[PDB]
Order: sequence, then C-alpha cells, then structure tokens
Amino acid sequence: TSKEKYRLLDQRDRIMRQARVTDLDKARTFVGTCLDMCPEKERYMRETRSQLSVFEVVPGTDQVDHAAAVKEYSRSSADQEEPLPHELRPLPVLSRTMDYLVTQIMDQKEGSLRDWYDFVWNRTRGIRKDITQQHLCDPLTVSLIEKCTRFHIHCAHFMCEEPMSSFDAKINNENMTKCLQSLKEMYQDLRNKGVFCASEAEFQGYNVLLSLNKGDILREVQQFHPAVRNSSEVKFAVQAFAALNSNNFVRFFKLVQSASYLNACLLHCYFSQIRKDALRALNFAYTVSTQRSTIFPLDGVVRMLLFRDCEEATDFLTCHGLTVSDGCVELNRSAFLEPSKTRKSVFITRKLTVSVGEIVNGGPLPPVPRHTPV
Amino acid sequence: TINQYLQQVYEAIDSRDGASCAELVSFKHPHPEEKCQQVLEPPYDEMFAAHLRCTYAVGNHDFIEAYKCQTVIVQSFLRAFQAHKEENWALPVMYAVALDLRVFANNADQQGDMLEKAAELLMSCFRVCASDTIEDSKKWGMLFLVNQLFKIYFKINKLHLCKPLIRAIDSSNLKDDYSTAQRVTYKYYVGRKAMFDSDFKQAEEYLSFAFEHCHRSSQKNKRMILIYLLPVKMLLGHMPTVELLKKYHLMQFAEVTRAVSELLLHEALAKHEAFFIRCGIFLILEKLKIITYRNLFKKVYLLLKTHQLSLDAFLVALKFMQVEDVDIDEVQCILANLIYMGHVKGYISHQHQKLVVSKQNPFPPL
Amino acid sequence: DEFEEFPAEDWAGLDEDEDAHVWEDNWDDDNVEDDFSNQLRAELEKHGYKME
Amino acid sequence: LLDYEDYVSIHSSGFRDFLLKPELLRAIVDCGFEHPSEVQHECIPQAILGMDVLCQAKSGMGKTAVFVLATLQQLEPVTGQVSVLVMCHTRELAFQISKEYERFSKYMPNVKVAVFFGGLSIKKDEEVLKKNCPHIVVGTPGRILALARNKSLNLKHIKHFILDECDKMLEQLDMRRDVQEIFRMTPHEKQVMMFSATLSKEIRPVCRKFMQDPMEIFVD
Ligand SMILES: Nc1ncnc2c1ncn2[C@@H]1O[C@H](COP(=O)(O)OP(=O)(O)NP(=O)(O)O)[C@@H](O)[C@H]1O
Repeated sequence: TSKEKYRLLDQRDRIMRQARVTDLDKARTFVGTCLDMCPEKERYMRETRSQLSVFEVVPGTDQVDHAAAVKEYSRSSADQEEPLPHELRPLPVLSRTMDYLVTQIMDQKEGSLRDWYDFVWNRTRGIRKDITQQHLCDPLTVSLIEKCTRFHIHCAHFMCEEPMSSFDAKINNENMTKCLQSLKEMYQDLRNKGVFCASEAEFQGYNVLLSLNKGDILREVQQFHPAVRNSSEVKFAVQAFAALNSNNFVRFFKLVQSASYLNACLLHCYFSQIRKDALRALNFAYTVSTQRSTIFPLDGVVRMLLFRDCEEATDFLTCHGLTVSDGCVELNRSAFLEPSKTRKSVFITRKLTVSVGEIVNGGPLPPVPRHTPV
Repeated sequence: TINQYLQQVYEAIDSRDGASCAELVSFKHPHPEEKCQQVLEPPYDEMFAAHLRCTYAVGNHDFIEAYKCQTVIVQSFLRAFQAHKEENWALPVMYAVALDLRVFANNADQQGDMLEKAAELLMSCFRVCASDTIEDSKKWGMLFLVNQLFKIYFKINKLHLCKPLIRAIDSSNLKDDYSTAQRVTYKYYVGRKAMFDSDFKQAEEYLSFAFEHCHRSSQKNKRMILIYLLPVKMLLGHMPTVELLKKYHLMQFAEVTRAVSELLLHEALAKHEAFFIRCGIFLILEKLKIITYRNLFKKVYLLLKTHQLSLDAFLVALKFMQVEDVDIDEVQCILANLIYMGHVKGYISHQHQKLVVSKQNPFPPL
Repeated sequence: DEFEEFPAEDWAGLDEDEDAHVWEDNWDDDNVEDDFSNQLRAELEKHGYKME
Repeated sequence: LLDYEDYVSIHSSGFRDFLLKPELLRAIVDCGFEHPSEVQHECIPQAILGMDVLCQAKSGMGKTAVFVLATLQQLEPVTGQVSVLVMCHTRELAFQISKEYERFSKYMPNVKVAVFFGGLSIKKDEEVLKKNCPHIVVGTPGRILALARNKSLNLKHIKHFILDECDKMLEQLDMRRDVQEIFRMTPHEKQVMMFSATLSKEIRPVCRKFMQDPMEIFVD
C-alpha cells in the first residue's frame, strides 16, 4: 500500500536530514531541484491521513490525483526548516504552478465557493511563501506575485455575501496588504539595479487605493519616480484620494464609472464610509433647523450615490433613521442617529467583459500544461 | 602636542569637567593605541586612540574608514558611560560625538545602508540614558538623542519606528526643562509629522513655537521652519504679507497668496509645481480648494449682493476656472461640504435651486 | 532640507527677533473694485444675471 | 423663501524596516516567517528601546516571536554572564522556546541557550552551569528558587526579565511569593516583559507593580 512506501521514504527523508549539520554569507540559499507539482512525499502523506483537497482528487475518491493535487501551506513551527531540495521548487516550475491555477481551477465548472476560496487562497499563499523562502530576484516571478494580488483584489468583491466561516474578509485584507507590500520591497530593489516595469503604476494605484484612511500616503506620492508619478494610473489614484479628504462624493462616484474593473472593487472597499459622510453632509445641508424636515427626492440620491436600484437605496435609507415615502425622503437633523450586511453591487461586475482567469492573467491564456510525474 | 593633549585628557578626567573633555574630543579644536592605553582606563584607552585614528582618517580622506573608528569611539564611550554609577559629569561629552556620527554617516554614504548601520547604535545611546532612574540624573541629554535619530530617519523615510520616541519624551517630568536649542529643534519635527497626519492644529502650536524662538544668526533654519509652516498656516488662514517673503527672499508663495486671498490658482500652481513636489508640499497645498472656494463665494456675494443666490451663477464662475468637467451636482456637493464644515452658513434648497447665505454674519471669519 | 544645528546652546529673550505684524488678518474685507474681480464681474454680466 | 437662523490605521511595515541587524535579517526570511500581525507591529519598536510592555492576545499571533526578536537584538555578548531569564512554569513551552532560540540564532555562535525545566534534580543543573556558562536561562519558577538560593547562579547581571503565561502564574498563591522573591536579586535597572493568553479585572493592578510606565494591549 501507500503507507509502507510513506514510512520507507519518510525514513529516507529523516536520514537524509541527519546527513547535514551557518554564517551570514557562506551558506548560499540553495535552490532546490524538485520538479513535480506536489513533491513526491506529500501526496501519499495526505492520502493516508485523509487530508484530501476536494477539487483535485480522482473522482472515485481513494487515490490521490498524481498528475495534479496542489499543496497547502501549514504554518506549523516546522522543525525541519522546510526540507531540502524537495518541497521547494525552482523558478520554471513556479510559472507552470501559477499557470495551471489560472488555466482550470479559477474557472470552476461545478462546486461550492467555500471550498473554492480555501483551495485557491491556501495555494497562492504557498507560492508566495515559497518564492519568499527561495530568495529569487527576477522580473518574471514578481508578475506572479501580482497574479495572486489580482486574485485577492478580485475575491475582495466576488465573495462578500458569503458566510463568516467561508471568507472572514479581515484576514483577506491583511493578506492583500502584504501582497502589495511585497511588490514595493521587490520593485524598489529592482529599480535601484535598473530594471523597469511595464505595469508599475497599476499596483501603485492599488497601493494608493488601499490606504485612503491613512494620511501618510500623500507623502509617499512625493518620492515616486517622475515617470511613474506622471503615469495615468497614479494620476487616477491621486484624484481618487482627493475625494475622501475633501469629502467630495459626486466626483468620487464619477470616478467609479470611469475606472478600470479592478480599481472599482477597491473603491467598493470604502463602500459604506462615503454614503455615511454623504448622508451626514446632505442632512446637515438641507435642514434649516433641528425641529422640521425638508423633502429630498429619491432620483437624486440614487443618481449621486451609485445605488443600482431603488431597493438597496431604500434599505440603506431606512436602516439609518430616515423614512422613505413614495418618491421622497424626509431629511431630518434630529432623527439622524448612527445605528449592516454588505452586498454585491452590480456596476462593478458589469465592468468585466473578460472571463475570471483572463482578469487574473491580464491578457491571453497560455495553453494547458501537461506533466507526467514519475 | 600629543603629550600636552594627553595631559589635557588627564586633567579633564581627574577634575571631572565634561565640557573641557567634550572640547578636546571634538573637531571644533585644531587639536596611537599604546600611548592612549598605557595611562587611561580601558574604555578611555580605546576612546582617544580611535579619536586619533579618526583624525588621521579625516586627514587621509578615507571617510568610509573614519566612520568605523568613530563607532569605536562611541562604543568605548558607552562602556565608560556605564561605569559611572549615578553620576553625570560625562553627559556633555555625548554632544561631542553623537552630533558628529550623523554627518560621518553622510560622507560614508558618498565614497542608504551606511546611514542605517550608523542609526542602530544611537538607539542604544538612547537606551542607556533612558534606563537611569534630578540634578544628578543622567536624563538631561535624552532629547539630544532623539534629535539625532530624527535627522536620520527622515533621510531614509521611516516613520513607523518613531512612535515610542515621541511617547517616551512627551510622557516625562522634565520635558519642559531641556536646553533651549534642542527643545525648539525637536518641536519642529513632531510638528512636521503633524502636518502629514491631517492633525494641523497640533502642528499649529509647535512650529509657531519653532518659528518664534529661532535664532537670528542662522537665516536658513528660520527659512526651513518658514517653508514648513506655510502649508499648515494659510490652511488655518494666516495669509502672509509681501514684506515677509521679500525679507526671506522666498517669493514663490506670493502669487499663491494673491489667489488664495480672493484658474489663477491652477496656473500659478503648475507654473512652479517643481518646488512643491520637492519638499512634500503640493498634496498638502491643494487642500485650500475648499477655502479658495469660499473666497470665490465672497467674490460672487460682493458682485451680486443679495441674500439668496442661484447656483447657476456659481456654476458659471467655476466654468471660467475650467479644470475638469464641472456640473451642477459637483457645485452643490462641495457647497454642502462648506456648509457643514462651518465656513459658509445657510441652507441649500433643492426646490428652487437657490442658496441662502447668512444675513448678519455672512461667512464667519476664521 | 537638512535642518542645521544652532550656533550657540543658550540665548536670551532679546537675542532673537520677531517681525511683528506679518501673521496678519485684514484681507477679509469688502473691496470689490479690484481688477480680478472685474473679469469675474464681466463674465457674470455676460450671462444676463444682473445686480448691483 | 425663509431666512437662515443662526479612521482606522492598519499596519504597514514589514520585517525589513523595523530596522534590525542583517544577522536577524537573513534568518528571519529563511524560515519564510512573514506577514506581521498587529501585535509585533505595535510591540517591537517599543521593545527595542528597553521599555516595558503588558500585551496579551490569543494563540497563533506570535508573542514568542516578539520576545525573541527584541531580546536577541538587545543582547550584547557577555563573557560567561547570565542576562536573560524566562519563567513560564509549563514543561512543553520551555522546549519550544529553547528550540526556537536556536532556530532564530541561525548565525550566532556565541549565544548559547540552556533550559532548566524540572524533574532532573538540582545538582544536574549545577553541573550543566559549571560545565558551560550560558547567557540565557529558561526555567520554571519553583526550580529556579532552589537554583538561586544555593549561591550557584549569578543573578546580579540580569538585564532582561521576561514572563510568559503569567495568568496561571499569578492566579495561584504560593507562586506569587516566588515571583516577588526572585524579583529582589535582580538589579534595579532592567527590562521586564509580561505575556499571557488571558487576563481579568482582578489581576490588573499587581501586574503593573513590576514595571515602570507600562503600556497596554488588550484585544477585548
Ligand atoms: N507572522 C507569522 N508568520 C508565520 N508563522 C508565525 C508568525 N507568528 C508566529 N508564527 C509561528 O506560529 C507559532 C505559534 O505561536 P503562537 O501560537 O502565536 O504562540 P502563542 O500565541 O504565545 N501561544 P499562546 O501562549 O497559547 O497564546 C510560533 O511558534 C511561530 O513559529
């Protein structure tokens, strides 16, 4: 069976680990030589202990899919320093590993979304942590880190009504911040050598769009390279940034419709903040006193505040203290009390003409890679 | 010569006067191992031998090699600074060395990783002075060791390290009783970050403290606080005079102080936009759109002169300005921003599309 | 942009100078007849919204 | 018609720019140890100053990463002197700390770690100390009493005094007297740390009595 082979080559992995015994620069980072998509160990190990990835299995269950069954992360305080050549794969295999994920699993034919997010997320963290460990400085793999970045930005909108056992959006946002930060530490050291990027300003716009509430990011806009400071993506990002701090929402939701697709969901990160400030400002504006109320029409508020129909606007408008009547809302200063589950706003997802994987690739898909792990 | 110098070290050690020993170890004077080691205590044995090595490396123009000797000086001084149990005669000596290492980082950058490797020991000089726990205390030169880290970490731009350094000084008993040169240099820097944190009022008391007590003889240090006060002032609305800008020969703001007084601002902004993306200035200095909007409201109010003013006229006044795609919703949005922030009194009526402004106190003075 | 150190460690209250009335506020007046408020008048008097 | 009548700052910085040694900058990423939480991000800039913290959070966030990455950064190499004491009263966590001290000191040959856990008598620990003098001593409080009373451990050069899982330390009597007695042989100037998984209202005033000008992290 697989268990005796597991014990034999786990024993060989142990005595190979005993065959090695440390300075700052005398020990080079030691690029590994494993070729397959899930070592040679881990598939058998996960087959006996019933840790099976629910998508990529042989559909008669039992046997692990030896052609394709991708790895999971496990931060476990792993006393083994992540094996030796095996479990860490060299640079051409990383592109194939990302390419098989854009090719077939993010276009999921049938299945739920809770297992799908965990399946793609816990893998892309594995490629990210292994390129981190591998210590490789190339222009090819930082594009793959940007692929996991675009995947995280897409999943920041694609699952928002999903349950708290499935998504729990805070740890996803905390991961996506470290994605773009790995982009910044990669490209500062790359530009200091003298290698430029074709799409630098797109994720620099993603960085400026991720930190509108942090006031220091203004100063970060100063020390860019003037080519990337004068680029149109960063110039969209600064004009988007000068709509929170001056609190201009009409200009803001005019810049939503003129944006790209991937920028629009990062503008959907600040979704309830803008209309809270807008309903504070318009209620203070249109009221002469604190004892009487003035009529505001529904067509104006659904025109200004990006609300895709009447029902979402009216739900937001009665879940804040105000009362909708026919085609009007009674803006009142005294009854405005601060007291909601977020939703899927259709005006972002209508801005995706391409399919999902072609969003992550940002262009043409490669052909399907075929490998024979023997 | 060297023997007279070493007898001066002997007199400075034995009479425990730290100003004299600080003067002998500095480069302000005109002014290797065995002669320094045959007579001194073993931290002071390495200390002045490395001072002589730093003098010879200055004379060799070997500014990389001078930095590690001037690291050996301050490590030996820190080991001697441990050796004085609850005593502080050697505390003016630190100003002789920790001021030097900053510029001896800079030359070692030329011939920033070296600024970093200089920047990690001066943390430990803060640790030693912050460890001791009034007239005999070791904490008088603590604030000097925050004004040498602040002149390194803004040249590399790291801000996240320096928010216990503000917390250590600001929560202290003796924070209002430091030396008057260092307590006004520091009050700039925590003011400067208070410009970038959208907390301008905290920067209003500090840099006005930094501007008023700055010395007459160094005009450049007056000029720098003037440069960094000019965004946080006139956002409050201080509105400078022409004579100030003529006296400090800094005349680029002046046309801006025309256009903020009453597009003119965009033309005067893009004419010299390369000065305002040079000192972290333009994205701060764009935020007076909302007060120049009130000044354009004052120009419409003084030229049409009634209580209720129609919004089509302010739309026309912005269509003169001609920047990017102004419509009737943008006008009423930024007018509502002005009307809840407090600059413009009144109410917006959508039924007649007319703005009423206040009758007895039209726009309140800042 | 380097904020240089001061020449002396201590000084008195008379040694430095103020410049008196420079952080001054008289600009919030009703001076209408400036020339830049002429052009802002004229285009507002070309669209036919007329008042004194 | 009618006249008028009169946010969150999420963490940014990575482990490259907390501003460590290169010896702790290569070994921090060869494990793949990345993406800081807010506990390290709010604790390590103050813990490298020599100031004093009282932070708590749940498991899986990296308290132990904080009190190795601060205290190995502050430790200068002393020639056969003891400078770091960690008391935690739990048998498995001592082995985790003494293994991860060797994991994070991938460079450092001079930093020698020994753990004096319990159950292996008193004279074996004295033979371990006499055969080689480590810089760092880790052990249960009840054992380090009988190591401290018998004039065998030099405790007069303690610079850093770290407590881990202090909740079960100070909820039980006849062990807070142990902590108050082991506190006295330390010098008056030192850095004292404090870590726990859970805290309560009745334990708050005594925990500030070991440290000067404390700071609070509570998840709540
Ligand atoms: N940011 C991180 N990235 C990766 N691994 C981490 C990180 N932080 C901690 N770890 C690892 O996670 C392990 C588990 O530590 P952890 O559970 O956080 O300790 P703990 O919180 O003190 N447990 P407890 O005492 O019950 O609160 C540590 O030993 C580290 O090896």
